[PDB]
Amino acid sequence: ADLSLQARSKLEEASAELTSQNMQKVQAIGSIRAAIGESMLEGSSMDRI
Amino acid sequence: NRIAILKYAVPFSEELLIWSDEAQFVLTASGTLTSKSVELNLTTQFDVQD
Amino acid sequence: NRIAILKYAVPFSEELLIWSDEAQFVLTASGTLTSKSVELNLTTQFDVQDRARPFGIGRNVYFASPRSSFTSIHRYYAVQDVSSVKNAEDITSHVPNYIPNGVFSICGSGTENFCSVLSHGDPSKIFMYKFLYLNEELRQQSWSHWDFG
Amino acid sequence: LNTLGDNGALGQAPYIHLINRDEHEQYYAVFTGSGIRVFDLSGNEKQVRYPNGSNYIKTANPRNDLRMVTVADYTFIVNRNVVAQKNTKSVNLPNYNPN
Amino acid sequence: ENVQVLACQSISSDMYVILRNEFNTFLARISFTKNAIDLQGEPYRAFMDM
Repeated sequence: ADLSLQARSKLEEASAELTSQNMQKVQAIGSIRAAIGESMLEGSSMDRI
Repeated sequence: NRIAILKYAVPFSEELLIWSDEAQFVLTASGTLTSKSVELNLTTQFDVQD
Repeated sequence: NRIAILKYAVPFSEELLIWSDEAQFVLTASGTLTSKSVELNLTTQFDVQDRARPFGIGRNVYFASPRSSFTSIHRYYAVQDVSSVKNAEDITSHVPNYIPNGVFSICGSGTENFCSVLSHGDPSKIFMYKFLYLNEELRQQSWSHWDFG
Repeated sequence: LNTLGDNGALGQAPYIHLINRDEHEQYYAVFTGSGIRVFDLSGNEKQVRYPNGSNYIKTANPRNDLRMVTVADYTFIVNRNVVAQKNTKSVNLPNYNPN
Repeated sequence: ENVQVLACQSISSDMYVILRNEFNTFLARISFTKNAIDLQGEPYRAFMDM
């Protein structure tokens, strides 16, 4: 029963890491969306990056 | 220091001009606009009308 | 903000010039082109036409702008400092009504300092344009034609 | 080029803004005091339909009160007089007692 | 006389102006080309205003 609770703890540690990694994602993706929009270039290549 | 309403704005390229009755402004960012680097300066004082 | 189709592109090292009707562009990257940093800027607004064949002898590019009749040749000087692009000035101001109309080629020599415009409006004549550029100052420009028979 | 219409076809004091989308599509968005008319540069009139009502264009002096920007395909229009208003009775959850 | 100019708007090479008579409203263009004639035929680029 200890390890079962410990499994839940590792689930929470992974869950907390995913949110923390997700915070950096939306900042990083959001920042790139800013420059592609202002790049006035558009196209498939900018959708790719 | 003077409550000036904004009437005209002309975007060029890397600078936006804000024109208010007796004070004029330039909105330039450098790199991306981004809010953090938005910037605004009081350039000229000439009179514009409605 | 204006759907401009792309007709002419003149490659230079460092910059590529894109020439839509009513809008002109420069494709400069710095370092490698490397997709990420490819960049593009709206330099000039002068008018080019579908049959305005541009042939760039050096830093500057000559293109014929057809009128109703008697086209007038135009010159645009692509300057590395994109700050001083100014516009494309006419080179047949002193000699309009001269070139017949339908121009199918513009050829020149950078070393010999001339460009020849030959038009199917009058097939026989080769319209010579001889220039002498001295440190970006136009010393002399002459328009004349060669009749082979 | 083609005549647009009668003398009173346009407004007494209309707001007219040329549209340049393409080398083939070019227009003139002239605003009557009430309503819109849109002619091609060839003079042909392209009919306008007002879904989602109008009552935004209707203005005593459209010359002073209309500000427009023509993007690639379509134009955004502001009536200077009309005051923007928050939409009440569109709440996300009506009450939603949290506890 | 009695003609009101509602709007003059310019494309890069020529300007299209719509003007109102006391009977009608017309669309017409003013072309700024250096020498070219406006219409086919037209011996010498006549200035007839319509």
